[PDB]
Amino acid sequence: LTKIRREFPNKKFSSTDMKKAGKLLKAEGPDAVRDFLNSCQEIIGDFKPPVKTNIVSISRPFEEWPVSMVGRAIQEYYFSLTKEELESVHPGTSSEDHKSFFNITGLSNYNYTSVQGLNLIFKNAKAIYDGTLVKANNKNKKLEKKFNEINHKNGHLNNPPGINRNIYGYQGCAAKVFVPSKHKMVSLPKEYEGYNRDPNLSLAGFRNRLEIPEGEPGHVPWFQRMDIPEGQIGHVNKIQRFNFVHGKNSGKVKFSDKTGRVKRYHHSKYKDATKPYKFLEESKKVSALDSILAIITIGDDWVVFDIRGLYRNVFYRELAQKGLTAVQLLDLFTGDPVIDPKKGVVTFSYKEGVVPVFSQKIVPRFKSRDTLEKLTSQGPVALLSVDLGQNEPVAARVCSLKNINDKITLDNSCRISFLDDYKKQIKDYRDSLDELEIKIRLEAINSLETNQQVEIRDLDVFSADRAKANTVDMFDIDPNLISWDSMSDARVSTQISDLYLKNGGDESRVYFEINNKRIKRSDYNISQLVRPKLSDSTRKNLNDSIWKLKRTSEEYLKLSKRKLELSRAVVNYTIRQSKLLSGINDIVIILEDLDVKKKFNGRGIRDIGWDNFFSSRKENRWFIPAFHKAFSELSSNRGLCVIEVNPAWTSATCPDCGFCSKENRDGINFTCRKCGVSYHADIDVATLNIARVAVLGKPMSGP
DNA sequence: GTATCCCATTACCAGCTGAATTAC
DNA sequence: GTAATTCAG
RNA sequence: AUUGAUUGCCCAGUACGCUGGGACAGCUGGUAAUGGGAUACCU
Ligand code: NI
Ligand SMILES: [Zn+2]
Repeated sequence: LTKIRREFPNKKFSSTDMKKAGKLLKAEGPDAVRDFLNSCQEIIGDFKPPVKTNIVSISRPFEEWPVSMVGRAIQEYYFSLTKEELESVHPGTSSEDHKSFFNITGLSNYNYTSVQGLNLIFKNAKAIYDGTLVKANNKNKKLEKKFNEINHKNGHLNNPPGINRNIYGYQGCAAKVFVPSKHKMVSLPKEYEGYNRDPNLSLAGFRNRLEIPEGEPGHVPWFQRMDIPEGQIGHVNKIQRFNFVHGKNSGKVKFSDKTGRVKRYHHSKYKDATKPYKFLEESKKVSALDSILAIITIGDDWVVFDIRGLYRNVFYRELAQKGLTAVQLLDLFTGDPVIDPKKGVVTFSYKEGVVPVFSQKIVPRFKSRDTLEKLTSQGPVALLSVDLGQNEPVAARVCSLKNINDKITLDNSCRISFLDDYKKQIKDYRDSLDELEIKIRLEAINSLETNQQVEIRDLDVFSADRAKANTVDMFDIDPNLISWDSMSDARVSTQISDLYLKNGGDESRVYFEINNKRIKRSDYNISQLVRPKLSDSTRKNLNDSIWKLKRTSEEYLKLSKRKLELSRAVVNYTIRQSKLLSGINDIVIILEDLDVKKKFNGRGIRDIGWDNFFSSRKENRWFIPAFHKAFSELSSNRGLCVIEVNPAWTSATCPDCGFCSKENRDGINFTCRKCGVSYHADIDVATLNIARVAVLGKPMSGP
């Protein structure tokens, strides 16, 4: 069938058509398959984003489901076998094959005979088992090839995979809109009483938030509606306006220009504990009755879940026609959702042709010149060069590349400057990490007994003074001689060590012996040597309390997410600005190929001074890996063209002169040694050189 | 400067994420 | 009327 | 029927009644790495 497909290069075929093409080819013949492929409609995309839904109620715990018990059993049996044994035991797709499988194997199904369901289990388990062999083979083949070039110039799985607890739905258990009339055995919690929703009616029930009365859930407070005109719905009284205190920085409602998501129930906004939500029960009941419920029935077990997750996601991607119904909403997604028992969610995937995105891979460095040649052949293309750095989190420059042979110049191109808001967000993220650590430690300290508490609190406040006293004692020196407020640990400083070297100080006391060579004790090393230590029992208690609090803390996940949305927001803003500056919307993103696995994660930062040696180091990890992944994943998640070029000798070569030297870079300032022209090291030189490398076919020469 | 625990995160790479028709 | 067959790069 | 698109998740404000934004390719598994904090070595 592949040869027949190869004669349609311009037309893209969906997976359904290819699977349907095989049936036609085996049924009628090549004339039929060509005729069918001629009549196939062109697909607008092939990416299938997932949507997550909240599970409402379940008949049994997911561990007790027949599908879960058989799935875990089959997975364990497969992962306990060898390659030769698995090939002979893996069954076919027929019903008789499954029964034969359970007969030859001592393993027994738990009254689960669904052919489609067991077909998914066997197919997925073998794929996971074969994944380890593929993973090892590619690693070995790459390692052997890499070592060969440098030199010239099994049984039971060693690392068996874990059990995949996800339940994969099939056509037999396809999601249907829940009606209590047709599901008598299905129960529901108390808030889900009197549930009623006709599947075929439109879900387009839209209402204005400004009409809610002042004593009802969702009401927009008066002080947030002071800019609404008199003739509009949300206008506030003139007498009541005099009670508005200014400067409170409370939000202002967007009564006319608001676009995007509409929030209906706000019980989840009040996730604090100082004051519980006033309408918690009322909003819970109302949201329960306004839920859109779908049901998956596997055997005698059922899952009821919200498909409001589908609805919001569909309106986000602008994929719904007028008057969409629950049945149509479920038709927008494939009828094979995945159930996650641990997270308590049911995941839906879009159908292939719904989302107009063609996922693409990263263009390699040697294909940079070829890729732009095709892009410039079919109209123009906008170059987007992004440089990742520490002082500048990302520097972006947009180039309108009408012809591949055109010259790229700072006057020709435009620079996309990093916003101050994103710098503030990065600083706030780091501060939130530091405050989370401080709060966790403080709560753990407060969890201890009074004697341990007072001991720990006493140690922290006078930790620096006692250490300084120990230094001035063991090292006889004037405390005023050493500048304690300029002492540092990141840079090797020996202010105390050098002073002790005078007056015939002992070499052994000031120097530390190491296997490689003798190393002089740094000032931070001196402070840590004489730093007072807690008692063993108190230290153990504090460590146990800290670990217990951290294990159950839910803030680390929130911070990791917050970083993810921060990086993605920066990337989205950069893409939007690239579209805005150069009117053409065919953006190609040029990245520098970075090994973000290591050597790009920043260290912690410590404030200058001796007193800061005894406090926890502040978080200062760089955002380079986050921005690299967020930019690189644009190709797979959104279909954009992303190119990774060789980063060597970028920002070190003069944009005007070919001279290359390491001395050209002085940090955030670029000055060439041959010519006096000066530019910004990252914003101007780096982006321009990256764009030139992308347009050209070879990495730049150095030194 | 090195070494061992503890907590958190990640990077890389290996999977996975139907349905029309027929059978009965 | 739910469940088994049958396609794929 | 709405200016706006009903659940969920993240951030900042709040009079705690909400507003203004943000992400929307996700999951499972294994390995490795990094960051932070203690402790051990040494005069
Ligand atoms: Ni750079
Ligand atoms: Zn020059």
